[PDB]
Amino acid sequence: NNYDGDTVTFSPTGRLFQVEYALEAIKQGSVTVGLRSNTHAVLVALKRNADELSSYQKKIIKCDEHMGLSLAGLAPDARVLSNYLRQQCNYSSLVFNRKLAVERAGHLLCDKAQKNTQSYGGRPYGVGLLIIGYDKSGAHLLEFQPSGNVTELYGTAIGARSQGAKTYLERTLDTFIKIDGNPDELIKAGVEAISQSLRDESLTVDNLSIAIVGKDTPFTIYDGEAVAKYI
Amino acid sequence: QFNPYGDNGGTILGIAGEDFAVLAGDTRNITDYSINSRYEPKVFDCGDNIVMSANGFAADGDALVKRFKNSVKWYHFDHNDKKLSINSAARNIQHLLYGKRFFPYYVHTIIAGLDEDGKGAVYSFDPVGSYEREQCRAGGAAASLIMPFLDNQVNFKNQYEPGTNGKVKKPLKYLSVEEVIKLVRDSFTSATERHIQVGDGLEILIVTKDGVRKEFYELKRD
Amino acid sequence: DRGVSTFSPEGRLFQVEYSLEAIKLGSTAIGIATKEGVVLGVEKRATSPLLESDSIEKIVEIDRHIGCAMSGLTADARSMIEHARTAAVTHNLYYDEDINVESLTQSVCDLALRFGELMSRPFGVALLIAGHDADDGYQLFHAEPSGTFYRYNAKAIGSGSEGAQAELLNEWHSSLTLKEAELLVLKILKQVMEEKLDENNAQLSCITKQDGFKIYDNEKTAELIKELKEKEAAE
Amino acid sequence: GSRRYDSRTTIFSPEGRLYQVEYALESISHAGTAIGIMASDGIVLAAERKVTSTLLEQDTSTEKLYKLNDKIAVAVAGLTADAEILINTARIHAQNYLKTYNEDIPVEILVRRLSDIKQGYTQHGGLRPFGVSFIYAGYDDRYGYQLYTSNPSGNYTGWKAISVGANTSAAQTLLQMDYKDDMKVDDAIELALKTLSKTTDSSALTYDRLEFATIRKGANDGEVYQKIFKPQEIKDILVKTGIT
Amino acid sequence: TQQPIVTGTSVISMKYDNGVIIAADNLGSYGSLLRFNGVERLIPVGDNTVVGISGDISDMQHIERLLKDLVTENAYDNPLADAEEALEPSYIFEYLATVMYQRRSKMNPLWNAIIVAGVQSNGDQFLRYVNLLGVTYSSPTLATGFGAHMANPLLRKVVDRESDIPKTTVQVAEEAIVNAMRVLYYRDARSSRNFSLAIIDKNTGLTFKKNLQVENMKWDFAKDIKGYGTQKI
Amino acid sequence: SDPSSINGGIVVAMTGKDCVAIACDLRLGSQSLGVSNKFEKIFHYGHVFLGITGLATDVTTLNEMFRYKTNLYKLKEERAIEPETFTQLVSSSLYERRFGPYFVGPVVAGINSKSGKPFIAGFDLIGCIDEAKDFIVSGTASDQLFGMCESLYEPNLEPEDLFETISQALLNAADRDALSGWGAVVYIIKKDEVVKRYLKMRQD
Amino acid sequence: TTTLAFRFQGGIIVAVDSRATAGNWVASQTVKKVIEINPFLLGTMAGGTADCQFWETWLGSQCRLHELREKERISVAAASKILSNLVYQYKGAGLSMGTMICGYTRKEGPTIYYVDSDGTRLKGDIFCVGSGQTFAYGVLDSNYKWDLSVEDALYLGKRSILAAAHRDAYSGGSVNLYHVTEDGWIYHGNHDVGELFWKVKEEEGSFNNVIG
Amino acid sequence: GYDRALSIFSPDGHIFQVEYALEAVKRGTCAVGVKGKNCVVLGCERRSTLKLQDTRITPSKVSKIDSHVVLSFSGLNADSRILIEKARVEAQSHRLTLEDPVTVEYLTRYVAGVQQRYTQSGGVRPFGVSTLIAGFDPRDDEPKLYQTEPSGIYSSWSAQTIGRNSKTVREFLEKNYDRKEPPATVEECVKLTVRSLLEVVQTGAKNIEITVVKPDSDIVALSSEEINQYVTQIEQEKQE
Amino acid sequence: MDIILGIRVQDSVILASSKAVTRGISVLKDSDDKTRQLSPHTLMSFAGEAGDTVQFAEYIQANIQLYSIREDYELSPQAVSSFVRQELAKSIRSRRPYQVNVLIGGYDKKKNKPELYQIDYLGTKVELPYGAHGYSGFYTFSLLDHHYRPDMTTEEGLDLLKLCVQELEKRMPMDFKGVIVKIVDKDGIRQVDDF
Ligand SMILES: *[B]([O])([O])[C]([C][C]([C])[C])[N]C(=O)[C]([C]C1=[C][C]=[C][C]=[C]1)[N]C(=O)C1=[C]N=[C][C]=N1
Ligand SMILES: [Mg+2]
Ligand SMILES: [Mg+2]
Ligand SMILES: [Mg+2]
Repeated sequence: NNYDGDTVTFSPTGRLFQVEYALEAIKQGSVTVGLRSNTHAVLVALKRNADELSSYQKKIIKCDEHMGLSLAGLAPDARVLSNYLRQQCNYSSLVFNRKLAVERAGHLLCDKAQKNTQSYGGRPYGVGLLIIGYDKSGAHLLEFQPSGNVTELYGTAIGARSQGAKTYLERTLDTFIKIDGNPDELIKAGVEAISQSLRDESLTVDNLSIAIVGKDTPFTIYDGEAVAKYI
Repeated sequence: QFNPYGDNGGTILGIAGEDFAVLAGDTRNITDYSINSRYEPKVFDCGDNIVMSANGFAADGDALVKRFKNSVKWYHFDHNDKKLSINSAARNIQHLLYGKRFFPYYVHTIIAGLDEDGKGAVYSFDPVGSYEREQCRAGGAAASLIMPFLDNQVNFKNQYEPGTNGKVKKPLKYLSVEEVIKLVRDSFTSATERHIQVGDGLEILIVTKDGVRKEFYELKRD
Repeated sequence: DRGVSTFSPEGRLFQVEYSLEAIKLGSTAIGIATKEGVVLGVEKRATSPLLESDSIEKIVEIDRHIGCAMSGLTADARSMIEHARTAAVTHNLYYDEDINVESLTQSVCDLALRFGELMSRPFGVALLIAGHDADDGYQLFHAEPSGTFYRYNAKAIGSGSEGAQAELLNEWHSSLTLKEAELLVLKILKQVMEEKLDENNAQLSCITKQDGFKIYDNEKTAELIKELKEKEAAE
Repeated sequence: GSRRYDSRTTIFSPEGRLYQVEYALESISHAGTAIGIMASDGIVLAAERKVTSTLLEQDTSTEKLYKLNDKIAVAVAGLTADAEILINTARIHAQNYLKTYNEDIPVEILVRRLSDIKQGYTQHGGLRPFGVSFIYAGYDDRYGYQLYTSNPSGNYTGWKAISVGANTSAAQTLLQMDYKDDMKVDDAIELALKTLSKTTDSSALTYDRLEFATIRKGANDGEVYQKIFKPQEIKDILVKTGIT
Repeated sequence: TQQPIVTGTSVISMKYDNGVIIAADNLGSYGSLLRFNGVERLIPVGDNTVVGISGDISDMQHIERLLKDLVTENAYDNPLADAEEALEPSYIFEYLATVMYQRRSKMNPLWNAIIVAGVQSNGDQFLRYVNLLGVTYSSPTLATGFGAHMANPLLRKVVDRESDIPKTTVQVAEEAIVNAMRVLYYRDARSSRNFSLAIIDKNTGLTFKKNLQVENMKWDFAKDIKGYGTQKI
Repeated sequence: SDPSSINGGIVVAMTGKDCVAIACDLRLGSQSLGVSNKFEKIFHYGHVFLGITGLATDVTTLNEMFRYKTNLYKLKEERAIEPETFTQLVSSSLYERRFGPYFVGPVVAGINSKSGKPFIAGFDLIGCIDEAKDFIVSGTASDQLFGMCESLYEPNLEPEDLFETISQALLNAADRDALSGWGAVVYIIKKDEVVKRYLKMRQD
Repeated sequence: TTTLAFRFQGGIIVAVDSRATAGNWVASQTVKKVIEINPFLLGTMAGGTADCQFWETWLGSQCRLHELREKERISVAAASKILSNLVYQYKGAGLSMGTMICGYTRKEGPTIYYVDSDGTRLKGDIFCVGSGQTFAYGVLDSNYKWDLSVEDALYLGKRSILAAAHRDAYSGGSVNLYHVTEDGWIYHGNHDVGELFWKVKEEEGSFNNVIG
Repeated sequence: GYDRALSIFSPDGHIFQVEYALEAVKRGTCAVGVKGKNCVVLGCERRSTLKLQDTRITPSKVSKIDSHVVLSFSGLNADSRILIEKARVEAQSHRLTLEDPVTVEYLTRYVAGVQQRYTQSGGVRPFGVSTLIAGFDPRDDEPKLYQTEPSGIYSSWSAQTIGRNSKTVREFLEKNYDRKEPPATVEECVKLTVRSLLEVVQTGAKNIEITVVKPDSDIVALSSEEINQYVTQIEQEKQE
Repeated sequence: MDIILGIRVQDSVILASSKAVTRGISVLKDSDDKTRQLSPHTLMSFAGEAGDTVQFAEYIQANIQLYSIREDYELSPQAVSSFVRQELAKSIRSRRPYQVNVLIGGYDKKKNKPELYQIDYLGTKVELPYGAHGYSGFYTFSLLDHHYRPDMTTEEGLDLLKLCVQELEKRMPMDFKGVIVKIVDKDGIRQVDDF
């Protein structure tokens, strides 16, 4: 109200409204789902078009051979943050000959986003990210919020109507975690999860975006006729 | 006074075929009159069907290869996983080298692969980034021993057709991958005999449309 | 007052949303992508008859294989064009090749959100970037001051955009010829323009693989306008 | 953050006026009147000190008339402290020019430089403008005797006769009435003092409430002399012209 | 640009079937003066890596502090710091190699020759060299300074190529290393009798041996040597 | 190569009874080549006189610099600078270039307008003040000038006698120096009159 | 290196050799010592290979940006000055360049500028540059006329490089010919000196000193 | 440094600081530009509220940027000096690097670019100035006349006016200027320029300035008497 | 470059400058004009290190032309020479100094007098009746010292200049390929096309 003019101002109840408004931009964004087993981690994203002449906005970005994310909210902010992850993954490899741990990647994103919430002049990031990866401790899935909060999960969803997919994953938890050594079934579970968030529209060939990383599987993105198999 | 440069010896050789390319190099690494390693790989697969070797001062050689491999990675990120063509890689390497014009990478760089028409390609660089596409190029310690032999046996220089006595040249017939590998092995065997910094092992990377294959051969260890 | 980089309660940047309103006041620009080329057309909209209309430059070359049309605060576009041209030429210098149309567009869009308290405000102009490359063929992009860019089969920006876009919705198909696209841009420009369309208050351009980017002569466009009038009178 | 307290000194009003420049001009309209009159054989500078005291040491006092170099002088109207900042800059500029070209700085070039400095404070930096208006009296071998004025906007203009500070409207009308082109310095001296005597807010015009200066080629042969009048000399010229 | 002041001589090492061995004497020389007699030049990092350093001792102590800080930093926000995300020999080496080459590129080198010996997570032997120029190389045997000229020839008789590594036991390897240290004591004028030896095995882990001495020395034949040619008495 | 002896030249100053004298040669050269016979090395700022020997570009630069500074001084102080005060200003200005100095040998001469006391001073290239009672010398023939002054000089000379002494000191010193001569000027300075005299001398 | 360029009735002839050396070692006989800045502009290459390659390729980028911005062909004067001003910034650092910038515009006609790494920029009719420049000058100065046919002008340039290739040890390999008209340059082939020498000797009657 | 964003968008998509800069131009004295077949004429209004002015030394309204290009303006006088100085520096820089004087279009594009930059840079306000830039390209006999404004947009004009009551004189020019046949001589072009100012000026005395620019760096400013003869002839034809 | 001469006569200043440009072993050009017009009545000739000479001359030219446009006024030769001297005096303590020597010949329209200024790369300025840079003075000053009278005509100045050039062509080892001669007077600057 009087305390939402900038990010440097607490409200009387201890809230940061600019951060909360940035969180609101994610809710307007298109739905994206993340889930993993012990061998693989999968991203599924519903891409959004402007109209029938336009292309469908890409949702998934590769960060390294073993890591990548999906976005919901301001796409340019995802480009900035993914670029930062690319550099950090790259610094780890060049200097230490070491693939960056997914947990450490989450810590770096948290700290970068935090600086934008405590200083004058700047603004919070207006995007939410779902990071998947396979490192020395197996498969991982992270959820990033531009408040700075990063959380490691078995499965989750962000964006508009993401609550439907999140409940489904909460039911299916015991099933999909056991899908080891079977990429197609893990993606099926993700495609079925994101379907719980659809209304009026359904998953078409240029609508659906899928990404997977695993034990002997580099981070690869599937679009177009490559996802027709799962429709 | 501190000398930031050193000489790790070694010798490399690139030959472009009709639908293939080879980049070879000995595996010996030295300083002065000592052997550091009998097997230290010098020719690297950099992705996108491109092989590279930066021969001379090994620290600069490793740094350059490392920065080029990195440039391939970022080329994919920035341009929608587009394949970096050999001519584009060559121009990129010129800028990496010329960036340190006034404190140069003390190396002789050679890359090999296939051009956009599928034909064999070899590019050669000096330490400060001047480059040129070539059919044949040796680099490093025994380059002066090897190049004349390749002028004669690959390009048929000073060879004419019997009976004509200098009137008709020997026609420039194309060489198979098996033929090129024979010339590479004989080049390094001969270089090993007469050059003290050449020996131990020979590693050849062969590039075709199918990908990058490796071959290793023993060289004399004295 | 309030920060320049402030979020609204709906999760939108105030300044970006306000710059979009300035673009709605701009003159109309239309782009249509075909398999034979991409056509770019603009409304010149001279404020007075004494203004020499051929000095109005709202269609611009970025490289031989990339053209660009603008709508909104057109003075803001000049530094964007300069950056685009520099990016296109610089990439050719570094890589001995043409730059991808998407990569060029992405480079332009990276400037967009570089504002705060860098430049003091967002750009008040939208761009239609059209071009060709070997990998993805003929392409048309819509670059906004939000930093977002969409690829389009056909797109209209400016004051007559929503009326034009609805018309482009019906008319575009994947088998359009270059000639059919030219007439289609002229037809829709004529529909949404205040003044009567002629060769002096409207401008056409195209990008083909063979000839590259070309701005059309007033004599060439005048013939296409006459061809349009006759085919509309034909039924 | 800090934005909250920013007055924004360099913005246009809806009418296209610079707020701070307009308000600075309002400040200057309460300063003591300064008058410049250009004649064929010299220039006169006359200025009124603001409501003084009997305990003020006049002979060592200077609030109106300042020397920029041997050829150029200024009359000040506004904040004296602001004026001294600019005056010292102008003195340096004159010396920079003299060092560079080995010639005395032409009057206009000095005036343009100071006016450009004033202009800058109205367009960038977020600082308040200088609350000062100058009358420049000077001589060079190109244009001869010259009068200029500058104000907080950084705009400057040339004059035959001009006033700044308080009651300029009344003063300018009186100057416009009695000024003629073939006028001489001694006549201009009389006009300046008569104009101040009529426009003054004080009861009577006396020597202790005035600063006076002349720039004359009344220097032995082809050269120019600046004369900052002493208190006794102002008293004498007041008697000569018949004001006291 | 500087000059080394207090220096350490050879570091020697070799691979064997189940791991690596590394050794270095305990001397800190000050030119020809054998100044400091209790200097440890093998520095363990965790339980899987030993970094052996020769050359300038002030720069060695600086590197020692970098490695100590590296362990601290790796533990930060790392629940698997003592397991899957522990420091590997390859990570430690690449870090040092980066620092060495950066410092030489600023014309202000760390005046050292370094050998990183260790065993990786998958049991693989790690042995690699780096020096003040940023030059790096790997071999079944590695040695610095005088060791390169005298130790390598002896160690290469045990492991001459890669295929000799599985045929070489820890007893044979240690025997060869200890003999090489004796030879260096005979022939290097900047060496000492006292040395440290470290074994990193994939089964038995890190064994760090301090206060070892060169023994079984041959000197008796010296009594028969008289004059420099013609002298008989 | 030596910057202080590329162009050549000399300056000498002397005190007398209620007067001072400062003199200089007129030569400017490029080593062996004589370039100008009208290069005066003495300047004045009000009643304070400054002679400068050494590298000619720095002679010109410093003159322009001290004109600059003494003009600002006068505008602010509302009086002409005095010899004692100017001497400190020269010293301060030279020392600010301690590690990139002007290659010059300045000499100050004048009479204090309030006390009437004659004043002379010399400097090295970085500011050190030599405040002699009798005389100051500078330039490529400074050794010669020291010899002339030390024998010819006597205290309390009248203005017209001092003229003869300083003139003969300059002339005979210059004639034993390859890089000095080609004319000469002598300033005789009294409290409110200064006479300038050009001397006839050999032109080789 | 021997490079030359000269103005005549038919435009400009550019001729260069092909040899590159590291000491006495012949590093290459196939060097492209002419750079195609655009269809209208050529640059010659002498001194350091890299310096010349890099900065004349860069020059083509600046020329392209000029004509994108100004909707007009860049003048030879303006193009040459961009390069000379650039190398002047680097003066002292150790760049090694001797180049001819050659073009043909409406306003200028055929124009050649000699540009140099010490900052020298000279307009002229005939320039020769490189270790073998003196040898080539001899043939040019005695045979040059304005009223030369494109055919004869091309041969003179070829013959002048050959003269230098024969005598100068750091020149040789092959000859690259270019002809610059107002609609652009035109390549006139690679000519091996090993074959060209015996051909010219036989046909021309020259080099009687050499046995064949 | 002072970094405050003064020029920003409003909810309706307007940048008020740029629009208020145009209001300063509206207040400024009237300036007019007319191009003939072989010339361009720049006319300027002088407000007669200021007499006792010294016209020898007072800053003239038309400024030479180079020997072949001139610049006039309407709006803040102090602001115009900054643009004129930058333009003059750029003109000499162009001659130095390109070895050719600026085209009129190039010089206009530069001045317009400076004006635009001041509309999205922190800590600065826009220029309260619109300019008329006129001249002839080197070795060209085609007349050139361009206009710029605070926003940074620019364009070419057959004839144009800026400043106070410019709406009235533009009305006059739009009905009196024929494109198929522009003022064929200097006389006709000056006459049409003086006529256009007489719609707005008041007295035709010292209130009208005229500057004629012809090809090949031929620039001259008309005197009071020369202009007065045009003023006399115009009204004598009007009495009919 | 090599030889630059200057002579100030009754009503004009005459500058003579060699035409040769030599890069080491070859004479690349024999028609080089080593001069720049700074203003309609001011000419500057120059000689020194390659590149620096032209770069400095054109930089000075640009600055004087800028002044002329700003003030609508031509600076006096004295003022221009002082500006040039200061630039060189600034340059001599720079990271890389301008290695350039100049003569400035101008006609002062106010005083109706020709003026010749000699300035070296250190910033050493002198006004002279005649001057030179490098070894040129070494030959010519004796002839000029003899024959020069301050009231010579332009034609007499050219004849005395021919005698100077003839002496140079006799005794100088280097072939400087003749001189380009230019005259600066009340009507401006013109080139003598036959010398
Ligand atoms: B030419 O002789 O100048 C030649 C042309 C070069 C620009 C392609 N230069 C060289 O051959 C130089 C050496 C040299 C010889 C004679 C005069 C000047 C210079 N060689 C190189 O620059 C070189 C050598 N080896 C590899 C790469 N570059
Ligand atoms: Mg060998
Ligand atoms: Mg003599
Ligand atoms: Mg040869």
